[PDB]
Amino acid sequence: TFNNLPSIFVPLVGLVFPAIAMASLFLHIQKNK
Amino acid sequence: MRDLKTYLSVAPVLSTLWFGSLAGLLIEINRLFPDALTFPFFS
Amino acid sequence: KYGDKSVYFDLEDLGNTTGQWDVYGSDAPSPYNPLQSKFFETFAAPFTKRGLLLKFLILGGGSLLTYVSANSTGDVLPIKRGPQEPPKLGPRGKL
Amino acid sequence: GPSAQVVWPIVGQEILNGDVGGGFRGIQITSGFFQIWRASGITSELQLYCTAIGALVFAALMLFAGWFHYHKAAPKLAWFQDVESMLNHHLAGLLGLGSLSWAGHQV
Amino acid sequence: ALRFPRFSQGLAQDPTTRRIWFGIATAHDFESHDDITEERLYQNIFASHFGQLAIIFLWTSGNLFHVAWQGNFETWVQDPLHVRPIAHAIWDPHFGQPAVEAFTRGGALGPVNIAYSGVYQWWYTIGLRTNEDLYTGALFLLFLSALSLIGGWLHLQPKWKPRVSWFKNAESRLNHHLSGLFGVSSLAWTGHLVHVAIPASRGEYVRWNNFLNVLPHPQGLGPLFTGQWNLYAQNPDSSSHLFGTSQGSGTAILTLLGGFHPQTQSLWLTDMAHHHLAIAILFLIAGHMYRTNFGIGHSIKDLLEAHIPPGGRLGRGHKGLYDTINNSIHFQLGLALASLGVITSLVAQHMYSLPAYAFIAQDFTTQAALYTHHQYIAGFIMTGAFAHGAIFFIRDYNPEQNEDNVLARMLDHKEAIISHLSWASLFLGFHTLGLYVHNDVMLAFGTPEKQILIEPIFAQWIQSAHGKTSYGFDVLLSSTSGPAFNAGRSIWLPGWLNAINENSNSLFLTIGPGDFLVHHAIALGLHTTTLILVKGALDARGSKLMPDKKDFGYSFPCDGPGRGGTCDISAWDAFYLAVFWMLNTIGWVTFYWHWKHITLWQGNVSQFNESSTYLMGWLRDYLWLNSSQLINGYNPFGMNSLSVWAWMFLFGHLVWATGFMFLISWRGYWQELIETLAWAHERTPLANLIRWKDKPVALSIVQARLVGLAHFSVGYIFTYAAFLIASTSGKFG
Amino acid sequence: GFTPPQLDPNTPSPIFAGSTGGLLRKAQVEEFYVITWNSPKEQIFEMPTGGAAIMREGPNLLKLARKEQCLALGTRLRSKYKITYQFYRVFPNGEVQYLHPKDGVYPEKANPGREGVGLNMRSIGKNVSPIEVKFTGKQSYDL
Amino acid sequence: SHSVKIYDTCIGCTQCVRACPTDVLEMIPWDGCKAKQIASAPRTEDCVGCKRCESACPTDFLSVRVYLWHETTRSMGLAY
Amino acid sequence: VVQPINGDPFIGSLETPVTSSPLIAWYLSNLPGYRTAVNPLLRGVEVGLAHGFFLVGPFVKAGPLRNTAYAGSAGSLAAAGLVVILSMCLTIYGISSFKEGEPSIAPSLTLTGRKKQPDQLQTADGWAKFTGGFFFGGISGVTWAYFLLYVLDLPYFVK
Ligand code: CLA
Ligand code: CLA
Ligand code: CLA
Ligand code: CLA
Ligand code: CLA
Ligand SMILES: CC1=C(/C=C/C(C)=C/C=C/C(C)=C/C=C/C=C(C)/C=C/C=C(C)/C=C/C2=C(C)CCCC2(C)C)C(C)(C)CCC1
Ligand code: SF4
Repeated sequence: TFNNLPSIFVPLVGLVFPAIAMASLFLHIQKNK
Repeated sequence: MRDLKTYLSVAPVLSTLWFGSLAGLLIEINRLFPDALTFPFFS
Repeated sequence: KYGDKSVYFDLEDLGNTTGQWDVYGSDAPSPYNPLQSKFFETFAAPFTKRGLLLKFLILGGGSLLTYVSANSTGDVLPIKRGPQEPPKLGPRGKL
Repeated sequence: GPSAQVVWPIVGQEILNGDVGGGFRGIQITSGFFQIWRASGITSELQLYCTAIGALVFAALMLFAGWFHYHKAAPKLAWFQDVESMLNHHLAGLLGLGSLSWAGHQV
Repeated sequence: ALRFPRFSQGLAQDPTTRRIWFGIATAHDFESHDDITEERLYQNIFASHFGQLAIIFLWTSGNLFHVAWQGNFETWVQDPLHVRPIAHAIWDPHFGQPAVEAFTRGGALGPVNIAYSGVYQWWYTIGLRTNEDLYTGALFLLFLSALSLIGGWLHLQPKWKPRVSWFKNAESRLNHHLSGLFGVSSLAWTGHLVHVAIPASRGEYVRWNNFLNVLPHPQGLGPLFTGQWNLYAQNPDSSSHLFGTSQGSGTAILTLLGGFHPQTQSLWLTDMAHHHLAIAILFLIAGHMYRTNFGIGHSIKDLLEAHIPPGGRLGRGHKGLYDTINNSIHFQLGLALASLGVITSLVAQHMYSLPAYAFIAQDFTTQAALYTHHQYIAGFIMTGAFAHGAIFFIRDYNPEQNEDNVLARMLDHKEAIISHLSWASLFLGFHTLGLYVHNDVMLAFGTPEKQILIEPIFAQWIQSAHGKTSYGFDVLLSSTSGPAFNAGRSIWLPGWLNAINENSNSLFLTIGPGDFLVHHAIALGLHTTTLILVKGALDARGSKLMPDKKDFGYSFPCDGPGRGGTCDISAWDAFYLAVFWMLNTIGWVTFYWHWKHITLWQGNVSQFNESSTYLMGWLRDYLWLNSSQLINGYNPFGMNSLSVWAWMFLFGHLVWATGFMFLISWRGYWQELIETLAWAHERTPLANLIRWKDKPVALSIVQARLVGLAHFSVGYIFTYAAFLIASTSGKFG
Repeated sequence: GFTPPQLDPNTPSPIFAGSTGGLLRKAQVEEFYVITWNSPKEQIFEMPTGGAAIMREGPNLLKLARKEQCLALGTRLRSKYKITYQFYRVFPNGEVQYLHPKDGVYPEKANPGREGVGLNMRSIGKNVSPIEVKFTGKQSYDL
Repeated sequence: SHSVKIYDTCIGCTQCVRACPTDVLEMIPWDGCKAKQIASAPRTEDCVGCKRCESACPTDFLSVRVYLWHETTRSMGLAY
Repeated sequence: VVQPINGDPFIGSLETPVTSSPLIAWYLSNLPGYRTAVNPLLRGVEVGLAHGFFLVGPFVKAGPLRNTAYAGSAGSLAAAGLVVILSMCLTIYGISSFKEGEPSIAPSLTLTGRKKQPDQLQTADGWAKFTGGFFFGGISGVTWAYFLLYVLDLPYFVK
């Protein structure tokens, strides 16, 4: 599995963490209280 | 003419005259005294 | 009045003044069939909570991405096929 | 190699005068004047010197013309604004007769 | 503050999109945040430092973890000269099978990246001979990162919240940092080198399960308490030692034999141990200097009020300087970055010459990557030191509290300083460019005997003043009769002489006229960067064109087209143009380094000594020639391992050109263009439904300047990294 | 309490064949700065939104984009055509704020009835350094 | 938005406000000069920051002075 | 017929043949972007279906595995992924632009001057229904394009 962990983490990190991060940060930008 | 000499004394005309004279000086020195790296007189 | 001769500052109708117009926003009724519309309503009402839609989208998409990249073999992406070639010895021996 | 410029041997720049060819040391020009001159049937250097002198003459003539047409007898605005005659002349008289005279040279 | 910037309600009350950029860019400018105090400022700084330490330990843990997991370190330990380091494996799903085949190095079952960071050499020199060692180290550094994080969290809570009177305790802090953080720290490093690294070099592995039993020296601490310290320098690995095995090893732990280890061409671990020990004594003694809660010591305030020279040359001396530094965080930061940049350049200049890691001198890409790295880092740190001094002179400098003092008398003759630095840079640039151009011409005229070649007699004199007999000056160390040679005749000079005279290593290289000329180019660069920065810092408060510049702050675009024009008048813009000149200077430094060293390694020092004296040699014999194997990293017919470096080379070219967009083009053409774009989007059907929330605007002038410099510097750095790494890796000499 | 606002009525607008520099969505959610002027004759003038317009004999009315547009127009009017002008600010709610003279007189003639604000009774060098106002909302120039 | 300030060195030449394209400034009476008038800046909300005012202030350095500050939609000069 | 928008010359647009014509305005008015009267869910369904096919187009034939046997399947998979991302960005758009319950920010007027009802698409729940329709329609259009590439491969071009 250790050879299969980059295949799980690189698509996880470099695509989802941009999804999560850029989405949440765009929401934090476009906010009002 | 006074004004022609006033123009000849202007900065660019006098600059090109001065640097043409100077350049001819250094040119003729580097033709008469070419290829000079060391001052050999009283060396 | 906005419709007078070259008058464009009806102070009461500020929408016509500022340009607030549905330039192509037809208010014509639903041209779809009612039955397929009800079908889509009942089959897409799960995607009505934008927050739950976003959580589902992010989590399920990341899960499917990890699943594809973990279950895919080297036949569909050469990085998992591996070298399948002997390694070249670098310059100066290997250093 | 077509060459039309030679440098003065002073500071080692005489290396620029190279083996262009023709028993001649100079700079290989890339202007195509030699090609024109073969197309103009020059076949000499006398013709080129005469052309240079005639061109110097026309340069002095144009200098006198600018002086005359500003200081001595300068056209007023009705003359430039007559663009009809200007086009009639520059089409027929500059470009027409110019191409005709060059066709005469070419023939 | 209502919108995303919670720390500035002036940017939250900005309907445009400038607020996003300025909430990114001022996020860490706490003393400009709205409705804050000095307490909150220092406390946010303290928590930020905790976060920085957490990131540092995390990044080191990532390095260790990836070298242990995806590396070949256990193979590198055996045959280090002929086994390639491995930074980390690569899973790039865009890769084609030729690229999967080419990037498989170091005896790996998959693609990998070669560690051009030297971490292999430095971990191997300090013990750490297994992957489990690196795993334990990475886990411990992860624990340390979590420790820093919880520390910075709790030190923000109101119960554990230090007051400004605690941050300003510049004597207890100095004593503690000196004594512990330097002296005890280097002492603990010696206690590693003596207990672990030297035994790991001498053979046996000394680990946590057995480090209490293993005597580091066969007579444990008797020699130390009895004063017979010479018993720790008895068998100093007498010249036949293989690093990592007991053959030709010894028993010493602390020596001053100097020179290099013959196998590794690196410094002796016993020398490093004795070194860190000695400087530990010095720092532990110096950290008992400043006055604290125990009645003795110095008050830096009175040390400064006492160092006022009678004669009024300096005027009021250093009076009122403790209060203007301790209150001013920007002054502390500027002095800190000054010292840090100088010692970073020192790290570079001494790691290339005096490598302290096993088998890092003989590998040739790490020794260049590290030097280039630390020198660009030093240049940036130095620009930042000056920029923070400028920010101090604007924000934190009180001219009344330090009237007529060394600092006030300094700002007086700012015109003198600026003019004489201008003179130095103008002189150097004129002359040295003239000489490089004279030599360019003299080669272009086929007369290389007419070149201006000045032998660097002074640097050659210093070299011969250290034991280099390649010139024949015979002065103070090459003269056997000199008392300096007689003093250390029996301590270090045999090793140091057979090191410095050995023309294979890289300390005190045989220098020539090209070295003179490029050293003067370096002086031009340093004096000019210094000119730009000093001029911005001293004209930060004002000048004749803008005397109330302190009221506009450190970073502001301009003052308008009035008064002739005021583009790039702020001290921030001085920093800006100084970053340009800094990149230029470090480029000269690292070009000089890389060419001298690649010619030494290849063997043809004559290439540099003949071609470095005229710029077309650098353009031909350094850039055009060493870029042969790089740009062929991927041809129309196949690729090789240097494909990534060619792609990075072109990527850096691309951003270095994109910066010219933000620099050459300025704001107004883009605002008008965005106005047209906004018209089109608001009148384009099916996109009228979509309306922005932040009104789009072209980038502010200071912003776009910063962005152009970011692209410019990223391209500078990535391009030269690609070129350096690929040229030194395409051949390894 | 000496000059009342004018409360622009439904006046005609200039003859103009329409441009793209006009009112965007800023007017639909924010102010849009109507201007009113009074022409002696039906003459032609450059619009600040690009293009040529034909002002009408008598009162005119233009709702262009913003303050600088109407004030540039009015300065060109007053200098080139020698004509009195006054412009407003029309929020989307409905209010119409009068702005250009705010006294019936242009802001060059120092006519009494206006209170001086943005007025620091000192030379420009006698402002305190930022350290003297560190950690305070007043930046350098409001004491 | 921007913070325009008029200092007491003003001679009352009315160029600051005759150059200002956004009606930010206005001359008021004063007793500190031969012209008996000084400029004031009430409508700083309409201030774009173009510094045409201080490109026309004929004094030692300046009397009118524009300080760049919180930029809003009207100080940024946006028609959108 | 380039007279200005609604004959209003100081609005930044014109009623040229491209914008305001019997054919092109009709086409832009009877498609699911501008059906302000019908609920946004059917609109989003139509939109998502169309864009799902439009995205499956340049993923099977143009892509990293276009020449392989995994061209259609993996290309449709990438198209569904892009569709999921488009619904994602649409979702953050609906969250960021309008909060929960405000009235519609759409114009309540038309060219003819009728005080029409505002487009409930621009509301929070309306845009959410539109996003749900877009996601459903897009995944459905992706799989239907895959189905048509599977069972009806011969009439379409392979090249
Ligand atoms: C289309 C071009 C392309 C793309 C997209 C990639 C993509 C990738 N390559 Mg690259 N690569 C390419 C071409 C490309 N490659 C080419 C042509 C070559 C030469 C043959 C290589 C050679 C190569 C090597 C040698 C390696 C990679 C690696 C990687 C992976 C890095 C892991 C990651 O998630 O990074 C995450 C992104 C970063 C670390 C970038 C940091 C800087 C960002 C921009 C700033 C972030 C801003 C802020 C702080 C954070 C806020 C959140 C943010 C998301 C907005 C990634 C999958 C590595 C790998 O496989 O390890 C896993 C690796 O070692 N590639
Ligand atoms: C600043 C850098 C620099 C330096 C130091 C030099 C230096 C030199 N160059 Mg190089 N050169 C440079 C830049 C530089 N050059 C650049 C930028 C270019 C490209 C434009 C060139 C192109 C170039 C060429 C192509 C050549 C040189 C040559 C020379 C030599 C000139 C010797 C000579 O003729 O002087 C002799 C002295 C004079 C001309 C000055 C005479 C002054 C008069 C007589 C007044 C003094 C008398 C006065 C009355 C006082 C007397 C005392 C009493 C009365 C009080 C010298 C080694 C030449 C050479 O021989 O190379 C080795 C040569 O061929 N250079
Ligand atoms: C900086 C200005 C400049 C310079 C230094 C040159 C330099 C050169 N040109 Mg170029 N050229 C220029 C501008 C310039 N040109 C422009 C703006 C035009 C467009 C009209 C041309 C058109 C042009 C042509 C067509 C040719 C050159 C040639 C040449 C070379 C020979 C010079 C010559 O007079 O031969 C003698 C000149 C000619 C044989 C040209 C014939 C006359 C042309 C076709 C039209 C007549 C001009 C007309 C009255 C004015 C324009 C009318 C209007 C309706 C457009 C030399 C490299 C010639 C060359 O490369 O030969 C190897 C060549 O064949 N040039
Ligand atoms: C002896 C007690 C002691 C010790 C050990 C420390 C330790 C530290 N303090 Mg200090 N502190 C103390 C007492 C102490 N403090 C007291 C009494 C006060 C009272 C006011 C403070 C107030 C204080 C403040 C206000 C701050 C600190 C900070 C720090 C941290 C500095 C950042 C860092 O790690 O770089 C350490 C750097 C070095 C050890 C060496 C740097 C230079 C050497 C010479 C370079 C050359 C060798 C090089 C390292 C070799 C590398 C080779 C290879 C291994 C890579 C560090 C953990 C900062 C921090 O991070 O907050 C937590 C901070 O902001 N301290
Ligand atoms: C190759 C590019 C280049 C060059 C030549 C220079 C040159 C200079 N810069 Mg730098 N600079 C550059 C790029 C460059 N810069 C870039 C990209 C930036 C970023 C914006 C800056 C930012 C910058 C700042 C911020 C500062 C400088 C300064 C200086 C001057 C330093 C003094 C010195 O060495 O001058 C010696 C003279 C030269 C190098 C000029 C070389 C040309 C020769 C000698 C002229 C003679 C040739 C010929 C006879 C003339 C006739 C030509 C033709 C008309 C026929 C000098 C003029 C500093 C300064 O002014 O200090 C005084 C300063 O403060 N520059
Ligand atoms: C702006 C400013 C700032 C900053 C600045 C800077 C950044 C600076 C830098 C500086 C630097 C960076 C410096 C350096 C210096 C150096 C020196 C001064 C050196 C010396 C040396 C010596 C003295 C030596 C000796 C010796 C030798 C020769 C060798 C051997 C040994 C012996 C020891 C014998 C501040 C904040 C402060 C303040 C404000 C202003
Ligand atoms: S331009 Fe300056 S001096 Fe003239 S009136 Fe205005 S503020 Fe006074």
